[PDB]
This record gives sequence, C-alpha cells and structure tokens, in this order.
Amino acid sequence: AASQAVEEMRSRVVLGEFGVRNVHTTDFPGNYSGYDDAWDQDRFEKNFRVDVVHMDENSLEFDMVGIDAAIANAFRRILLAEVPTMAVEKVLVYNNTSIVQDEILAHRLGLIPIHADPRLFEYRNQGDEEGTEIDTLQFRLQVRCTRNPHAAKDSSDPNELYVNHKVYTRHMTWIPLGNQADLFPEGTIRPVHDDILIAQLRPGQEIDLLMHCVKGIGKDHAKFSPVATASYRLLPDITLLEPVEGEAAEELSRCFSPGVIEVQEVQGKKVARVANPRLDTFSREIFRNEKLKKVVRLARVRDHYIFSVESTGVLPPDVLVSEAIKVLMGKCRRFLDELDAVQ
Amino acid sequence: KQAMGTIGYNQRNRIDTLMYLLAYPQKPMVKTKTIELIEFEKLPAGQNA
Amino acid sequence: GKTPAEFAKLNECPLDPGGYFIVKGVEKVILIQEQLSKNRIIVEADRKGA
Amino acid sequence: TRRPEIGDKFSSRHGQKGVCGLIVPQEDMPFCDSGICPDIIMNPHGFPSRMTVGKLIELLAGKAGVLDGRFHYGTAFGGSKVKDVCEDLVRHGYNYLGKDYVTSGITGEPLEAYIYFGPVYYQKLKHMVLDKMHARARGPRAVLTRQP
Amino acid sequence: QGRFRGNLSGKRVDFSGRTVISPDPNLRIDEVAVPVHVAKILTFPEKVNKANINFLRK
Amino acid sequence: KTALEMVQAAGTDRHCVTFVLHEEDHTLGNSLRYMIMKNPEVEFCGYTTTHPSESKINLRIQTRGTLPAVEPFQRGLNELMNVCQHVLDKFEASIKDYKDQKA
Amino acid sequence: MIIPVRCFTCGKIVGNKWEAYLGLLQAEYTEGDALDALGLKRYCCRRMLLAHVDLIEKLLNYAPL
Amino acid sequence: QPSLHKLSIMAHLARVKPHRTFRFNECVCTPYNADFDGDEMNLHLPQTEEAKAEALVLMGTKANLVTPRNGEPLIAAIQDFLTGAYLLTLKDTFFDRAKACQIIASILVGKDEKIKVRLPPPTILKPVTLWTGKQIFSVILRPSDDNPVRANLRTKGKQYCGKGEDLCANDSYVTIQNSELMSGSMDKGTLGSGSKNNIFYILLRDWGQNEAADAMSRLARLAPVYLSNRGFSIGIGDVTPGQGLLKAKYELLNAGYKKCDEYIEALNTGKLQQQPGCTAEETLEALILKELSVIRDHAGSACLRELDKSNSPLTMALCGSKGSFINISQMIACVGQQAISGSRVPD
Amino acid sequence: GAAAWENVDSTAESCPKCEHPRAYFMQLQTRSADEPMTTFYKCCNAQCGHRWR
Amino acid sequence: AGILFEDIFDVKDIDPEGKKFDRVSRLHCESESFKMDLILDVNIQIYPVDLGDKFRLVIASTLYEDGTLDDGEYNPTDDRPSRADQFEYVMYGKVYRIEGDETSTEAATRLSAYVSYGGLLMRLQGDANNLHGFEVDSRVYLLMKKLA
Amino acid sequence: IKAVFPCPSEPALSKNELILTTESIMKKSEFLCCQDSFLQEIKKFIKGVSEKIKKTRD
RNA sequence: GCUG
Ligand SMILES: [Zn+2]
Ligand SMILES: [Zn+2]
Repeated sequence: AASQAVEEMRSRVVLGEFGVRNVHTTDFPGNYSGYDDAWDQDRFEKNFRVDVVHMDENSLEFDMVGIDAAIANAFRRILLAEVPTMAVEKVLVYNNTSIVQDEILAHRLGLIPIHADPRLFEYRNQGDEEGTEIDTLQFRLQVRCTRNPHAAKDSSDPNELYVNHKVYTRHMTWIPLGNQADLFPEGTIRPVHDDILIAQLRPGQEIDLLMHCVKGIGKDHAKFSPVATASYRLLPDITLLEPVEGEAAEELSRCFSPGVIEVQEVQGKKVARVANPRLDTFSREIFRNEKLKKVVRLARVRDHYIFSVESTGVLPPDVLVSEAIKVLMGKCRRFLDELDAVQ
Repeated sequence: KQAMGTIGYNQRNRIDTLMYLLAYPQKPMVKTKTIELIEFEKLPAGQNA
Repeated sequence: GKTPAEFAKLNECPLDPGGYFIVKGVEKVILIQEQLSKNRIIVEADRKGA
Repeated sequence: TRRPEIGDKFSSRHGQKGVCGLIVPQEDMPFCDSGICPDIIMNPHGFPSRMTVGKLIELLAGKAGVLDGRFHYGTAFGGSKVKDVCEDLVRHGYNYLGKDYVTSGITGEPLEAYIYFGPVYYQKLKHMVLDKMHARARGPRAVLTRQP
Repeated sequence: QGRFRGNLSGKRVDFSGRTVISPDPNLRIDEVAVPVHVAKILTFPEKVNKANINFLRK
Repeated sequence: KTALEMVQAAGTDRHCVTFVLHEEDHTLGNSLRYMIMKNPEVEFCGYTTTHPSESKINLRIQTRGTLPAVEPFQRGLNELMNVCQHVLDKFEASIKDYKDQKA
Repeated sequence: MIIPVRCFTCGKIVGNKWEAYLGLLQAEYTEGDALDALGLKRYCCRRMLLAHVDLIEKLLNYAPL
Repeated sequence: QPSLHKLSIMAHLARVKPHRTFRFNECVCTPYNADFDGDEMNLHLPQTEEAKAEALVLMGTKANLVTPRNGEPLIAAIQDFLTGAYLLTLKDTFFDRAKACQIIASILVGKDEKIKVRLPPPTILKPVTLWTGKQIFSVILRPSDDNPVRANLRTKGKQYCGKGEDLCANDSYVTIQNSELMSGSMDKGTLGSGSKNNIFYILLRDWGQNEAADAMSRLARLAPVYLSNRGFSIGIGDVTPGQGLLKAKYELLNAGYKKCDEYIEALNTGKLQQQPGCTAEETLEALILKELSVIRDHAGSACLRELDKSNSPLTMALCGSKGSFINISQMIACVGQQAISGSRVPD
Repeated sequence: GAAAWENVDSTAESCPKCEHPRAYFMQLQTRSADEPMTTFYKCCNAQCGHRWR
Repeated sequence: AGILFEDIFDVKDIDPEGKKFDRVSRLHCESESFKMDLILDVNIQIYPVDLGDKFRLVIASTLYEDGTLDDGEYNPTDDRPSRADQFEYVMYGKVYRIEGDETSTEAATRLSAYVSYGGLLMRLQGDANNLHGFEVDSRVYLLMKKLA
Repeated sequence: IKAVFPCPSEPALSKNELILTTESIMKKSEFLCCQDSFLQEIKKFIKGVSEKIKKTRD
C-alpha cells in the first residue's frame, strides 16, 4: 500500500537502471505523517550494534547498524584527515651525490611511514626548528656504493657487480635524543615497511642525510594520513520479487557476483535463493537481461554500513577507529567550552 | 609537443637554456602502434589519472 | 653504427634522431622547403581574367 | 621543483585542455565502494559540443586494461572494440559501461546518478602561472620615448 | 611602432598587471580576486585627511 | 575566538542567529546539522562554507518560536558527544570480544 | 624515474612491491596474476606497477660512477 | 586582450586572496569571451579619485548588464548554472525539509548573512511533507520577507508544443507570479544570456541593477550545490546507439543509396528533369544531396525518440546549456555531408 | 520557384521564433574558433521569414 | 466551514501523452454531481492512482474547520484536530489564473480556474456558479481521499 | 502592475470607464512633456484592452 | 617560431 511505499522511501536506497532512488536521509521530525523522528538516546543505544566481520594486521572490517550517514561519513573523514601520525618534515642533506634530485629525495623520505606511536609525541610549535626529545625523532641515512671486490667477470647483474647499489628503508638508523632511548626499547621506533626503495646508487656515489620526524594531521599533508583507504558501503539487500526456477536461475546466478546467488534443486528443479548479499558488487548486469530485470529488486539498507579500514602499518587499525571517535568528541567539547566562555 | 616529460637518457648530463622534466612519468595505458614504432613508451610524458 | 653501450661513453641517447647540426653549441635543423616544380608548363588565369 | 597549483595547465590527449581551478582534500572527494576517489574531476559539459567520444572510450579501455594487466590498443581505424572491453569489466565485477555507485564525501549520502570512473592519460603542459604572473608599479623606461 | 600609433594612440602604462584567470563562483559578479603578490605591488596614493588618519597609521 | 554569534538583525532577534565556527569543515557541520535538525523546535538549520580557502563554517539556526537558538545549538553538541561516547564503548567491547573468540 | 613510494590516489605503499613484481614477471607469472600475488586488488594501485617505466637503470649508465 | 566592444573592459571591486590567479564569477565570462584554458587577463589600478568614480559609475558590471548593441543581457547564467537550474525546476523533483534547508542555506553567505530565510509552506502535506524544487528556486528571487521584489514573467520555453497555453505536456511554459515559479522549467531562454524574457533582464528594469546582480550571485551559489550532490555524468552508454536506430539506419541507408543510383542512371543515360536554371550535373547534385540529407534527418529523429530521459547528452540540448540536437544526431546516428565552401568535395 | 527552394532535407522541425513546420535549414562548421556548432534556419510556412543562428 | 468546492471525481485517463515523468502523473478526471472536468498532477510515488479509481476532492481555504484563517506559518510538528485527518492526500498552492472558455462566441458560463501546487498544476473547469469563491492570488488546500 | 498591485477592494472598470480614466490621467503635464506619438501608442493599447473587456462582458 |  502507500504505507509500504513510504517504508521503502525511509529505509532502502533502491538502485535502478538509470539512477539511484531514495538517496536522501528523510528521518527528521515532522517529515512523515505517522512517524515520530525526534531524537531518542534510548532508542539509538538499543538499535546500535558494531560487529567485527574480519580483523587482520593492517585491515579491519566492521559493520555499524543504526548509525546515520552524516555521523558515519565524519568517522571516515576524521580517519583520513584528523588522526595524527609522525612523518619526516625536514631533511638535512650533506654530500648527496646520487642521480636522484635532493628535492625529489626529500619528498620520497616524507612519504615513508614511521612505526612510532603518535600519542606519546607532542605537536611542534610554529618555528622552533631545533625541536625537543618530546616533539621529534631523528633518523640518519648514510650509504656509499662500492664495487664488490670479489666479483664474476661478466657482472651483467648490478647486484653481483655492486654493493649497496640500492638504498632501502632498512638503512635508515634511529638516533635517540635525550631520554627517548630508555622510553622506547630497541626496534620500537623503525620505518614500518623495511623494503621501500628510497634511491639507487652506482660505485663512488654517496647519500648522507639526517631526517626530523614531527606529529601532523592529514589535512596539512597526505604524508601524515594513517589509513591507506577508509571507506563505507551500505549493505546490499537483493530481493527476488517473483520466484525464479529453471535455466533462468543459472542466468540470474551469472548476472550477480560469484557467491551471492545459490541455485538449489528443491524438487530436482533448479530454484534461486539469495545466500550472501554482502558479497554483491552492484555491477547491475541484471538490467542487461530483459526478462530478469522485472523479477529482482536491487536495494541497499540505508542504516547498515560495512566499514573497511586499511592501515599503513603506523598503528593497529582498531586503535585508529577508536582515536577517530575521540577526535570528533574533542571537537564537540571544544565548542561547548567556547559557549561556556561566551556565556 | 608541449607536454612535460623526459628528453632522453643523457638529460642529466645535458645543460640547456630551459628544460622541463616530470618526476614520476608513466607510460600510456592505451596506446597506438605508432607509440611502439617511435618508442615513446621508453621515455613517456604523462601520468594516468 | 655504435651500440647503446657505446652511446653511453659519448653521452648520447640512442633514441635521439639526429638529422640536425650543432653550430656554436645550438642545435639547428634545416627544415624541408616545399617548392614548385621547375620546367613545367603552368596554364593559369591572369588577374584580368585572360 | 614545482608542485601543481591553481592556474597550471593540464591536458588530456584529446584536445580537452584545461587550467586547474580548485584543489580539494581527499576527505571531500566523492568515493566509490572500493574506496577510490578521483585524482581529477572532469566536467561532462566538454563532451557534447566537442564530440570527443575517443576520450570516453579511452577511459573504458584503460579501466578494463588495468584490471587484468593489459595495454589495450587505440590505433586509428582499428583498436580494441567496446564489445570486448565491456566483457572484461563485468568479469572483474565492475559495470560494463564503467559507471559506478558513488557516495558523496561532503554529506555521506549517495549520489543519484552513477558516475563514470576510469584512468585517463593526462599530460602536464609547460604553461605555469608562476612563470606568467607580472606586475609593474613604476619602473624603468625607454630612452627615446620616456614610456615603459 | 611609429610615434602616432606606437607611442601616442596606444601606449604602455604603469600600475598594471597580468596573470592566468581561473573560476570562482563564490565571488559576486562585481568582484575580482587579486593575489597578494600583485596587491603588495599595485599601490594607490591615499591622501591623508580627518577620516583616514587613524586607518593609514596602522 | 572560535565561535562568533551574529544575530540576523540590528534588533538582535534571538530566534535567528548565525554561528561562525572557526577552524571547522563539513565533518563537524554535517554531523551537528543532523543532530540539531532532529530537534522539533529548529525550523531551519544549514551550514555554508564562505570560501574553500577559509576554514570557517557559518551555521544558521532559525527556531520555531521564542527559543534563543543558543539552546538548540548547545543541545545538538551535547547529543553528538553522547552518540560518540556510546559508539566508542560499543566498538571497543565488540573488538575485545572478537579477539577473545580468535584466541 | 624510480617507483613512486605511495600510490597517487589511494595512498597504499607500492615502493616495496617493485622488486617482487619484477621477479614474478621473470618467472612464468602473468602480469595480472603477478599484481594479484602482490595484493594490489584496486585498479588505482595496479596501474602504478603496470604503467611504471624504470628509467633509473638507463639514466645510471650515463652517471659518473 | 582583444577588445571588440566596450564590455571587454569593466571595473571590479578587488578582494585579496592567497592564490596567484585572477578569479571572477563565471557569469561574467560571456562579456570577456574568456574560457579558463590558460587564458590571461590584464588589470589596471586607477591612480586618481576622479578615475575611480568614472570607472565605478560608468564601467561597473552592474551598470553594464546589457550590451549597447541590441540591448540584450550578457552577464547571465552559463553551463552548470542552467543545467542545475533546469534539473532543479523539473516536475519530478521533491525535497523533504532536511534537504530543502540544506540547499537554501547555501545562499546565507556575504550580505545575505543577516536575513531571515523564509522557508515557504510545503506543497504536499498528508502522505509526506514535500517541497517541489520550483519553490527552492523561488528563494533566489525573494529570499526574505522584507525583500520588496515582486518579479513577473510569462514566456514560452524552448520545447513548447505550441498549443498547451500553460498546460503543455513538456512543462515548457514559464509563469513567475510574485517571485514564485508557478510552472515551467528554466532554460537558456529564461536564465541565460541569449535574449530577453530572461528573469534577470526583467528584474534589472523592474527592480534596478542592484536587485538583478544579487539574484545572479544567489543562483551561482545554489546551482553548483544541487548538481554537485545530485550528480551529472556522461558515459559511453549515453552515446551508444540503441537497437531501434541500428535497424532503422540500415533500412534508411539502403533505400537512400538505391534511389541515388537511379538518379545517377538517368543522367548517365537519359533524361533527368533539369531543375529551373541549372545544368543536368547541377541537378543531379541537388537531387542526391536532398536524398542523403533526408536520410540523415530520418536517422536523427529515430535516435532521439528512443533516447531515455536522464541521458545526459539529451538534457544539455533541451536546456540549451551546451550542444544541440544536430550534435547528438551527429555522434550517435549519422555525420552529415561534409561540405567545403558550400559544396561537395572538389576534385 | 518554391520547390526549387525547398529541395533541401529539413521539414517539421522547430525554430525559436515562430515554430512552423515548413522550414529550410543550414549547418556550418568552418570556423574552428567556434568550438560549438553553427546553424542557420529559414522558416516559411506562414511566410514569416526568420533567419537566425 | 472554509470550503470552496467539493465533489466526487472519477479518473478517466492517467497519461494522455505518455509517461513524461516518474513521480508525477497527469490525471484527467470527470465529476458525477456537476459537469466538472479536472486536470490534476499528483505524486504517484507516495500516492498511487489507478485508471478506474473514484475519489473525493475538497478544496478549502483553511485546514481548521472552525474557520480561523490564521496561517502565519504552517508547523508540521504541531498536532491538533484538523480537516486533513479525514483525507489521505493534501497539497498547498495558489490560485493564479481565472480564464474564460473561448469555445463559444455567445451566451457562455464555463470558467477555468488554475491552481499551481509548487509546479504541480490543476485546471478546474465548470459552471461559474460552482467555481464561486475563487479569486486570483488566493491560497488553497487541496484534499483528496479515494473511495472504495 | 495587475500582479504587483491587485486591488480586491476596488471595482472593475467597464470599457467606457477605462477610456475616461486614461484620458483624465493623460491630460497631466508630465505626459504632455513625453512625445505625442508615444502617448498615442498608449491610448491605442488602452483602446484595445477596453474592446477586450466589452467582448467578455457581452 | 610560438603562445595568448
Ligand atoms: Zn591505489
Ligand atoms: Zn522563423
């Protein structure tokens, strides 16, 4: 009925052949005739649930149910831009004789990630270049390329012919400042990857440099961003409007992603059921087939968001999500303090 | 003719009035046969966006 | 007739086309000039339509 | 060493030249389901008047190419056909015409229209605003006519 | 380039500038954004009087 | 000096007020707009960025009746803080539970 | 000239993968399968290894040494 | 740099901003013939109080909204301000209270920061509370209750059928009564620079130059925000020929080719009625050209009939922001006879 | 003659002036400063006789 | 009361010139009690209308039956007994053109009233005695309930 | 003018009344200052409107 | 010579 039509309008975003309908969030007070949309903290608490679908080092997948898009988008935006990390800001260069330009070499070093925990360090004040034990980490890279004394005659391969031909992030060595050495045990502060190729050298060429690492947010530069990518997708809810049986099931299974549709022979006759809608990639190839277009509805549940966070290895991914929630809470607190100061 | 790129392999031993280079050039993801004849994909001028 | 390993001793690029001069350190190309064929009977109209 | 700023000319191998007009953060870009957000947003209004259908095919052939480790050919009077690359995209789970379900980075709500997404070769042109900004208050003058 | 056209009918002028143009829809139609590097050079002679003395001091 | 409140008119009518929030972007404004638009009293709430260059958001709250508009804005900030506190606790409990099952 | 340390759009570290990718290609591995083994699932990351031209080796032949 | 008329040099109020380029609102691109493709423009700072006044009063943009030539407006809406306005004012658009406010709140910047915003009463009440997008557009023309503007306009849109008289099926008849848009979508002919019947021109004369300028500024803020958040894109699907055209073209081409051969046969061996004033060869060219051009016209109509609404190329042609039905038909159906100096290709 | 005038393709289209079906169209492109297309139309059902771009 | 007009209408056509829009359909209707023809746009997503349906259409000057024309602003949140509790669909719009029948040269009584509901148009055409109380620049509530 | 100033409290003039009222206003000096040809065009337009009022009222 |  009309009540059914409104329920879809407020609960499902429907993907269509030419456009996506019901895109806007409409659950605000007075927008509907029979529904109360005023904020209820008790209702939000009861409905909200976070489920960890998968967690592996450097990747976290979790589902937030009952949260709104605006709050969810903030978490993704905070993770990408407002969670702090440590990265090289100033490179002091002595004796750089490599082909790579010093400005290019400085940029490459800034991009390399550091395993130091940002919460321990503090933001450097404007200027104040010298820095302190609390606000900075110092790394020294010194590599000189030399011919291998014992080498084969052909020496076609550079690796056999030269020693230290390639500068790798393993070469960078932490220089402790003040009490940092005691606070951080050996190996806690190191470049995360260990294999990134900073530069390539030939015999007689040397790179000597000192790098200062400072706390920063992603908004200032992308080098400070802690996540390779943070994104959210609403949960797919494919529904077959009419029962589909026979060879049609095989084509319907082909139209969708590999595991979403499973065809079962209930009476020795193939019948199609939706088993794992989460796997659907929404290629919308069903619309290409004229007969099946009317037998299926492609929709996304609006309030169920599957969040995927892949870290750069600087800190655990679960900690990153927790920090992002804290940063948003902090922004609200700062404005409340300003309101108290005004009044 | 005006795109920044790579003049050649001697470009670092070359002193010119004005030279432009792109730092991280990439070869075209879609290419002609003419690109393979003139060897443009050896010293390319552009990046895939 | 050099090989690419011997262009490296001369600081030259194997892909560099040549076809140009170096005169007082600037690279100068003689462009191809298009011309009319001499010794051919043109038959054409004058300004006055003759 | 120069980094791209407002007023730097970029071009795109089909005569669709265009100066940079705005630089926006990654947090404000629209993003796909996979997390991809574009390096460049190009205005659709260029294509109808100019009929650069080859840019629309280059985006599609390239996308089908990066997803399976191929270089698709674009040779004149030949090249890889649309019918072949459409079947490569659906095999890798993308839509056959490259349009994707895109979420707004500002509001978090999804966009109504599907947005065309792909890799397009872009070449940076020598014309940079830093080498072209000029101002004179008063200054040196010619000797014959005492004018600037 | 003769005096009549080059030096009289059309002539080079000072307090002038040139740059690449780019869009900005958040400006009003009567406004133009001028970069700080041009604004620090292009000066206007403000005559000191009772209405602007305390402004020009700053 | 992060928050400057500009009243709509010289009369300083409290019901319509624009809050200019410094060092802010869509992340706080869009989240706050949703929380303060779930208040029945707020007739109109919207945020506008004056220019991409300046990091300031102007948030305009127009109330239905005599409410000063500071009260709806303050309530919205309080609600956002409570929503964040609940999500953090629920997320941490779920993460700990998952690790325990893995062990 | 040298492999970019981070993917331009996504921001994944792709500097570590260049040496492995060259080795996988030296073996029978296909270009698509080699990228799959490295773990470059998204198209943005795959193009960086697939479209990269390594000129550092060629340029170094002309370097002083 | 190249000045063909007086509007190529105008006076603007400076505002200082950090980035190196000169920047202005794209509504003023049409007087300068500027296109933002690495274009450069000159700036002059008048060094005298008398030179400020002559620049401000005589050469100000608000004093120069209309060209001296035919008296038509040149500072008006352009692409993405015509397309966004067209898609907003279509009959299919309905907004709830949350999205109505978030589109309207974009205008609350600058001198409009002090006004009370005047959200209008909703159209649909009982099943749902919806605002039709025409109401949101009307907030451009009167954004607050104290604003005196009462605009009136009544004109034919671009795709008017000619018989509807405000009841047309295309929704292409415009009525703006007391600054409220009662019917019709906004096309180039109503918001653009082409000609009169343009709401901006009507405001100019009726409510003065300042009121007209304010509206143009307000639309520029509102239009990008709707389009940016609705999304407009063009893809190979949009320009892909559908099955109907693919059959029709084969039939039309075969028929046309056969007819041309017959005409060719007559000239070669027989009587081709020589058209008045022309040689037989000339006549053959004319008959052949018409058949070919007729085939092209037939192949174009078919494509438009099957192109679905929402095809982006079609929208830009209808609202007139960029392109035309020739361009659509030329890249989908059939490129025309290629003509050099008004004739078929010379030997 | 009128038939010597209307032995060109177009009929039953729409002009922006008088909307009449009996028409006489033209298309040009030979100015590549004009990146948009160029058209000119004649419309003579009611003998109104417009000729615009 | 504050009722201007009230009659039962039968739907006679749904789309005369095809489905030009998704949400909106152009209902052509005819009334039993009086000889009134009705053109009406309705949102057929929220409220679906079929080709045989019969509905009751009231046009009212005020939504509160006590005849208080106090409408400074309309508050959706406020809940009091009103006329809309008896009706399924409600629209708010303005009467903007009253126009005479052109189709007879003498002794005519048919009038057309045009109402615009934010762009959703209504033409109500009938004898002048039934359209009494319409005036230009007046604001009216349409109310509508389907009958079994 | 009809839409900006609708006057619900005033009577609707007949064809004769509209012509008479226009003539009384036209006799004022400010109208005389304007060119007579322009005044004639206004009178012709008013006469056309008056004819339409009669046709309807008949 | 090229950009405008
Ligand atoms: Zn990537
Ligand atoms: Zn005409």
